[PDB]
Order: sequence, then structure tokens, then C-alpha cells
Amino acid sequence: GKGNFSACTHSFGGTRDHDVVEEFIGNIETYKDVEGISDENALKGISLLFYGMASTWWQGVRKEATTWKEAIALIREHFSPTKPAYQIYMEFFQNKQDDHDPIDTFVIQKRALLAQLPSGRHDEETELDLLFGLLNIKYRKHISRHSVHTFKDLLEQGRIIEHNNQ
Amino acid sequence: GKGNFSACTHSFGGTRDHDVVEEFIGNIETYKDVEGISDENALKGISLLFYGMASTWWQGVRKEATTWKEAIALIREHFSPTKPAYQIYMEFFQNKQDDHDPIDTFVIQKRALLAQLPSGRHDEETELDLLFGLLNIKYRKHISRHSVHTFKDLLEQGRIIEHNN
Amino acid sequence: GKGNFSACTHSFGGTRDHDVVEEFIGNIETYKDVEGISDENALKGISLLFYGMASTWWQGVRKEATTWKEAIALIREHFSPTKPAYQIYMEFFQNKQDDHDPIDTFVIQKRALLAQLPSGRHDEETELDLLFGLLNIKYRKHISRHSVHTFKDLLEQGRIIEHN
Amino acid sequence: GKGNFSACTHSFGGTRDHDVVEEFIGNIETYKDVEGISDENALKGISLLFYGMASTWWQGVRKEATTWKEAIALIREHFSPTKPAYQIYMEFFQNKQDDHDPIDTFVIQKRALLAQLPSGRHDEETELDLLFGLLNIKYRKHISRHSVHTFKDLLEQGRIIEHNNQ
Amino acid sequence: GKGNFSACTHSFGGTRDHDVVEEFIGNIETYKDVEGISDENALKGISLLFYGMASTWWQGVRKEATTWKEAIALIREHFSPTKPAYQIYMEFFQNKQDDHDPIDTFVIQKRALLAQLPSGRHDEETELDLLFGLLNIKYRKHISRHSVHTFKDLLEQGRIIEHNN
Amino acid sequence: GKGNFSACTHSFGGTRDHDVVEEFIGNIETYKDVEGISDENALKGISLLFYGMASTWWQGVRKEATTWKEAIALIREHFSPTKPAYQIYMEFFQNKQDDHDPIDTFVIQKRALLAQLPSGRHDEETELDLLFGLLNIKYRKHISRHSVHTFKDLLEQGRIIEHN
Amino acid sequence: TTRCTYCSFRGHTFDNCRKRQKDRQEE
Amino acid sequence: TTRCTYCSFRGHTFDNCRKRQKDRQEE
Ligand SMILES: [Zn+2]
Ligand SMILES: [Zn+2]
Repeated sequence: GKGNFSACTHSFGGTRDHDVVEEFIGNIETYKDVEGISDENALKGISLLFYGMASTWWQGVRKEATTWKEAIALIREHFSPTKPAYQIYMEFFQNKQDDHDPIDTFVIQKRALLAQLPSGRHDEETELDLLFGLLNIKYRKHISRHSVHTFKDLLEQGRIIEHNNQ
Repeated sequence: GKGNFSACTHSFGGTRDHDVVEEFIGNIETYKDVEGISDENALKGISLLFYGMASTWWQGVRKEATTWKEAIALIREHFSPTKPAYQIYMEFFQNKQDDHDPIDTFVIQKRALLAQLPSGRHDEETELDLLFGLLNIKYRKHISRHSVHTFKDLLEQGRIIEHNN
Repeated sequence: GKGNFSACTHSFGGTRDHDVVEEFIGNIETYKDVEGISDENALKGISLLFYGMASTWWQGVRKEATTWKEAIALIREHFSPTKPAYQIYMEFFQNKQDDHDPIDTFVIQKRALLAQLPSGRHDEETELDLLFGLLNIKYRKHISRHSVHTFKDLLEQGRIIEHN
Repeated sequence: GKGNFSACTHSFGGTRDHDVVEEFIGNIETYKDVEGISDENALKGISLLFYGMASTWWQGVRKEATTWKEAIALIREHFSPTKPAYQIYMEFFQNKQDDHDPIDTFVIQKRALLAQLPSGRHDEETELDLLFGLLNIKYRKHISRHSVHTFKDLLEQGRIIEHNNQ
Repeated sequence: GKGNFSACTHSFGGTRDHDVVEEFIGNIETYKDVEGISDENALKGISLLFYGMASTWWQGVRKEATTWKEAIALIREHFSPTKPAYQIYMEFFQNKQDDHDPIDTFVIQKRALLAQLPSGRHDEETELDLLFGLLNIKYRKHISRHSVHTFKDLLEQGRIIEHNN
Repeated sequence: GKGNFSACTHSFGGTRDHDVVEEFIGNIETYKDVEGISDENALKGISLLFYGMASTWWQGVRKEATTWKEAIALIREHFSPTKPAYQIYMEFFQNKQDDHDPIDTFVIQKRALLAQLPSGRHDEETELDLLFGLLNIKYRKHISRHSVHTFKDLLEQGRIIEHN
Repeated sequence: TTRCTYCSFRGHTFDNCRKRQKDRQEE
Repeated sequence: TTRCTYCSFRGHTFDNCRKRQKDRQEE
């Protein structure tokens, strides 16, 4: 299954946010792994994925690279610093649950913010312990910490306690 | 024997209902069967379909999946709860038919709401006996309960009573 | 062949009339026969065509369907009631053709509506004798019932009289 | 190159004009000749090209046909009579050229109306003779019948006489 | 090795110019070269592209064609006349440049209008000598005719005279 | 391979700036090199990319082009004039960076604009000494010219000072 | 330039488009 | 039902469409 980058529909501009750079790097890497392009052939044709605001920057620093990993690391370094751990822990305990959001959206967002720490440092139990201190008073007064036995149960008891009109 | 999902027009933003999740899962299945993509080469590309809240949700739970079957099971499990027994019975007796509604739509809705109970729990006779007690007065003054059996006849008597009026 | 309905453009709603349901069933059958799909494989894919109210109706009665024949039988029986004779006789003889309607459009509808009666109860002669009582004064003054015999010559004489 | 009618995008309704029926029959015949479908296989699947207003008519007269030519002739007979010659000759001499249209559009329309007569009954010279009696006075007073030598010349002299601002 | 033109987005309604006919003929050529359709199998399908006046025109002249080459020649011949010699020279001297127009657009237009004469009839020197006598007073008061040769220099002197002002 | 430009999405108008023409020429060259099109075959298809005023310009000078190299040479020479030095020196030192512009955006533009001078006339030291005279008061109070040496450390110290 | 309003293709105008005129659209 | 206003496909809404959001459109 020979191929190259010519057909790809993804592209990246000069935006200086974080989510855009992360989604772009992830999509490009998954495409390169799925279509079977060679590990070195891709570097010779990467220039077809840049707008008019970043092409000058790529022209300015082409020679400070030799293999694909260095180029991806260089993009990440210049356009958006990676988050260190302490800022993640700081963000997790800031905004406590409001008085209107359903439990499902809260659990989804908190789980989405907790996967960015290095893998294997936290198994299921301590994660459930960290999450349990911020729930709003409507749920804490019925369900307790005696019986949770992982996440799948907490959503179930929360849904049954939510259908009952509080 | 290879390809991405990038060509599709379907996307699932996340809403707690049944018809939307069912139609989306069916369209994705037909697409994967038609373009020939294989099972383990297909899971890697699944991320391109989700958007909005569904993207954050898939970013959450990802290490619990391993093959295509687990992914469909997780989507169906988290985005369309199975209603327990008693709520269906409670929903069933809280909505009598109005004066302005043909027999067909009413019987079709009340039948569609009854198939979610566990299979084999009911007989055609007991179900039809349950269906009465809600029909509006315009139809109950003619057809009698001991002159009908299967569902094929109630629609017939209702149509003849409707056309005369 | 490509044993699935995935390429089809046909669809069906909740409408209640003989013509739409008839053309729908005929198109699905001819598509099943021309492209070589297997007799049994089609049933798993039938659910992809319905939309709106029809999807709820199909959710209501999946348990009874088994093979390919009974599904079309269920469609025709729940959306195609065998109208009893007297309503058909009343619906015919209503709405005499107006001055503007051409002879061909009027003849094709009145013959399509006369096929729902039980089979074999009428020959061509009595059928044409029934039809020859609603044409306007314009077409009737020239042709006369003794002239035309079969059910085809009336179209020819009507076309030649309608040319002017 | 096996195939059938399933993929065709052409279709026909119940309209009772003439140009629609002619264009439809021509497109369907050219498609059947180009894609190589068998001469009898097409008749078994012709029903996929009709709307809801003509499908009842096709259901009503299916049995009075046996081969493809009879079916096309039957469609032409029921939905739109073919034009006999005398009406064509009558239409040709009705509306003389106006006082504003350029010569090109007039020659194009008159040539379009003259190809429907049976082929080989009229060669180039008599056709040029028939066309020449209806031109507006602006052109008849310069170019004459002495030199025409077929159509390509008449358009040329007319264009040079038209660029000169009359 | 077979297929119809039905998939295309191009259509030619008939207008007496040059750019439209050229772009349309080029797009049709690239399409036929890309999808692999052969020459004699392609002429039969050509009717689907035309619409409006072009359809009646193709219905007119059809027996004079036999292969693809004759069809392109007929379209080019009937829908884009070749202008004779004298009209180009007349058009060329009836439009002096205005005060508000950069040198580049003017030189590009006047050069584009001169290539329709038969090839080999002119020298670079005589053409550049013809080009003067129309430049507006803002530029003729500095650059002198005996200080320029090829077209590469006139643009240079015009740019330096423009940036100073 | 598919020896034609038919699949390309790139286009070019009549704009006059270094960046657009540069990115256009670079994209066309990389596309010509990656997909294996022959060195000579591309020239016949080059006309399908231009639009608007550029098409008229290409109509004006077809006679001079011959092979693949001279076409890009003509584009760069008619749309890419080699700016003389003094205008570049005047354009630099104009528009001192404002309070809002981040250090990375400002550094990349000022270095991209300094490459048009004739090659080899300046080493890294004098270049950095020229650049270090337009930064705002905010970044200058902490770092000092004796500290930074090469052209890379300034970005690091600026980022750490910009984090707060 | 003049991108077809309906099909979003740069090849023609609103009045005439294959999807809109035929292909049993306009229902 | 709710045919996508731009791409003319029955699969989503105006706000989010592959051609309009990205694919270097909105020029
Ligand atoms: Zn369009
Ligand atoms: Zn869309």
C-alpha cells in the first residue's frame, strides 16, 4: 500500500493555542501509522501541510533537523509548551461542582483531565478517592464511600438518584 | 483493504436517546462493510468521527478498549441506558388517547412501547386485554371485548367505525 | 454480487394510498432480482430503508417476520387493506371528467382503479360498457357505442377527434 | 463490462410535452449502447426509471410487449405523437426573421429545425436555397445568390457585414 | 476503460469570447485523459455536457463529425473567431494609459494583445519602439528611449520612478 | 506515476509579496518531486494552475519558455524582484515591537526578512547585535547583552521571562 | 469565483445544477 | 430532513461541515 502525504486533508496554521496543536499532531501521527508510509520518506514531503503563516518558519529552520522525531519535537517546542504535572494538579481542585450540572458531564470532564499524567502512576482506587471530594451536597448525603467498587457503579447510583427528582 | 473514515458524512455529537445512536451505529456498520476496511485496522481511525463532547469522552476512556466489539459495546452502554421494568408500566398508563387521533397511530405507539420488556413474559391475549381501558369513548360503544382476538381485527373494526363517521 | 441494499435510493414513509406502496414494493422486488442478492441475506439489511413512523412500526412487530416473503406480506396487509367492493363502486362514477383533462390521463386512472375488484368477475365488454357513461359531451357526439368493440379503438378515435 | 440500469441518473415523469420525451428516449438509448448491456437483459429491469405518475401506467400494460423495440414504440405512441413532415414545412415559413437578431442564432435555429425530416431527401444546395428567402433586408441588399458556395461562407460574409455597424 | 461524462461539473452555455472556451476545452481534455476513456467511445457521450443554445447547436450539425478531433475543431471554429490583422492594430492605438494605473498591468495588457499577429512578423526592437507614444507624462519625462533595450529594463526604471513618488 | 498536475489544489493570483510567491514555488516543486512526474512532461500541463491576471501574463510570454527551469525563473524574476539593499535596511528598524506581540512571532519575521541581503555578508554576531535594539522595555531590563552569545539562548531567556 | 450556491462547486450557476433540477430533488 | 445547507448532505448542521470549517475554505 504505497502512498505519501499528498492526499491528506489535515492542515495547521499559525494559531498559538494548545488543543489545536495537540489534535493536529495526533491526527498526523495516526495517519502516518495507518497508511504505512515509510519512516523516512515522510520527512521529504512534510512541507505540503502548512499554511502561509508557518511556511516561512519552516523555511527558516529546515537544517536543524535530521529525522522525524526531532521535527515533531521541534514543532511542539516552538508553538506550544507541554504541560508539566503540577499545573494539572492545580487545575483539578479549583472549580468545585456547581449546583445544576448532571453527574455524567462532571465525571466525563474530570476523567478527560486525568489521562494526561504519566501512565501507571495511579490505579483505579486512588483515582476514585481523589474524585470523590468535590461532589455537590445533593449526592454526598446518600451514597457513601463504603460501596463504590470503581466508576461504573457511581454513575449508576447517580442516575437512579437523579431520576427521582432529587 | 485499507482506508480511513475521513470520507463519511456521519457524526455523533452525544444526545441521550435511542433512535440517533441506533441509526448512527447502523450507518457506521454499513460503511465499514461496504468499503472493505478490516477490524483491527479500523479501530485506530475511529477518532475522526466524534466531535464536541463525544471527543472529550473518547479521550477519557481509551485503554479499556482493544477490538471493534468492545468499542461498540462501550458506546451503546454509556449513551443509551436500558430502562428497568417498572418505568415502562408507569409510562404506559399515563396517556389516554385524545378525541382527535386515528386508531393506527395510537395502537402503533402503544405497541412500540411494550417490546422493551424481557422476552416471553406476555401472551397476545393478555396484552390485548391490557390495551383496552384506554380507548376513547367513540370506539368503545360499538366493538365488544368478546368479539375480537388478534390485533388484525381491532384495526378492521376501527376503520369501519371511522369511515361511517 | 454486492449482497446488500446499501446502494439503493428508495425510501418509504407513512403515507396511505395504493400507488405509493405499490411502486415501492415493485421497485424493491426488481432491485432484489436484478443485482443477484441472495434470497435470505436481504432480510438482515431491510431495516436501513425505513424512516420516520415506519421505523417505529417495524420496531413493533419484528418477532413475527421470518423469511423474505412474510415481510412484504406484512407491509401489504398493514398498509394495503383489501378494499371491499361497495366503496370502490361508490368511488367510481364520482368526479365526471372535466373539459380540460385529456382522454389518455382519464382512461389510465379509471382502469387502474378497476383492478382492485375480485379477480375474474368481469369481461372486457361490461367493463367498457360501464366506462362509457362519464365522458363529456365533446367526445360523445361523434363516436357511438355501436362502433367501438374492444378496449383499444376508443383511444384511437378519441385521439383523432382530440387532434382538432 | 457487465452492468444494468441500476446506476443510471436519468428519469422521466408524466409530462405531456415533446422535447422532454425526445431527450429522454435519446439519453436512455445512448446509455444502453455505450455501457454494453444485453439487448434483452435491459427489458427485465426497465421499471427502475419511472416516477409515481407513470408507474401505474407501466403496471397496466406490461403484457402487451415482448422485445425492447416494441416497448420504446409504445412509450412514444402513448405519451407524445411523432411529428409528420407537413407540420414541419408549415412551421419553417411562418415567422420571418425579425429586425434585431444576429444572423448566427437564426441560422442555428433553422438548421436545428431541418434535421427532423428523413435523411437523404435534401442535399446542401436546395437547403441553402430554401433558407435564403427569409433573411431581413439588411443582409439581402449586399450579399447575393451568385456566391454562397454552402453555409460556411454565408456566416462569414454575414459576420463581416455585421461588424461594420450596418 | 469505459465510462460516461455524467460525473462532471463543467458545462458550456455558449458565449462569444476566448477565455471561457479555452478553459472549458482544457478541462474536458484533462478529464478524458484522467479517467481513461478512449477516443471513439468518448464521442458518443458528448451530448450530456451541452445545455441551452449549445444543445440546439449540436443537434444541428452532427453528421459532419466522425472522430474526437473534428468535434474539437468544430467547437473552436464556430465559437471563437480568429480576428483578422487590421482590427488588432486599430484596437491597440485607441486606449492610452490613465494617471491611476501601475506600469505592470498596462505593459501586460498591451503585450497580451500583440501575440495574435502571425508569428515571426515582429522584432523585440520594433515592438518596444511601437510601445512608446502611449505612456503617460509621469514616466516619459525621465527615462529616455536610447537608454533601454529589452523589456526587462523598462519595468525596472518604472518601479524606481514609482517608489520615489 | 500519474504524470500530470490534475490532482493539485494549489493556485496563484496576481499578488505581489515575497511570502505567497515563495510558498507557491516551494509547494509546486515538492509536489513535482514526490509523485514521480517526469522532468519534461510537467511543462505541457503548467497552464492549468494559473487564473485571473496570471493567465493573461502567461499568454503574453509563452515563446521564451522552453524547459522546466526557465519557467520558474521567469516567475521569480517577474513577480520576485531582487530588492536592493537600502530599502531593506530602511524597512528594518521601522515598527518597534508593541507590548502585545509575543517574542517568537517577532523573532521569526525579523529573521525571515534579513535573508534577502546578499549572501555571506554577515555573521551571527553582528546580526544579533543589530536585532537587540528594538525589544520593548519589558524584555530588556532583565537579560543583558553580555549574557546571551548565540542566536538561540535569547529565545529561552525570553520564554522564561515571558512565562510570568 | 461564483461558487455554485447549492452543490458548492465552482463550475456553474444556481438555476442549472444536476442535483436540484433532476435526481428527484425539489420534494 | 435538515439537509446540510452548504454541502447539501443529510448528515449534519450548518455550524460544523468539513469543507467550510477546514480544507482551507472561508477565504
Ligand atoms: Zn451546482
Ligand atoms: Zn455538510
